[PDB]
Amino acid sequence: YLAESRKLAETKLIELIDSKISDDISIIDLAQFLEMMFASTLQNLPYSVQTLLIFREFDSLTRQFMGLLLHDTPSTITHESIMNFEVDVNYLESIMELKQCIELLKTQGKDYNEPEIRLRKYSRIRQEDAALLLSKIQHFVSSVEGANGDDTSVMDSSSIFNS
Repeated sequence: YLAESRKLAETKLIELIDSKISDDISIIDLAQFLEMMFASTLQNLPYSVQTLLIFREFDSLTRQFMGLLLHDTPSTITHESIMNFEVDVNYLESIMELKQCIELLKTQGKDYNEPEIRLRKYSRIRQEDAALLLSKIQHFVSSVEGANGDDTSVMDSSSIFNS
């Protein structure tokens, strides 16, 4: 029964601290929230299963930050904003498979191969991060400072190659 409470303990703390910090430098502050919660407090005990919660929570924060960058990206992408996603997701690649969401999207993705290679060549995350790279996020990266175009090479192959 104590094992059941330990499993449910790591479970409810996993979803708790997971969705707690679920809501650049703010993700680096979330990586500093990954410092204070995981890499300082939880690192003392778990060089184990926080190593599993490097997958079960933190690559589930690359799955969760994946789908956060893959739901529908309104205006958080540009030549600086998605370059700040390199300060978020390629900074999540600072440690070994989390180079996903800043790949093939960080440079104001609004091209045919930026959308279609945001689907087929922005991998290690889910492939919903093309419509949230060049369909919402190139009418929205085109709506962002450092615009690159609301193309149908962007929006059509981003809403088509992904979906």
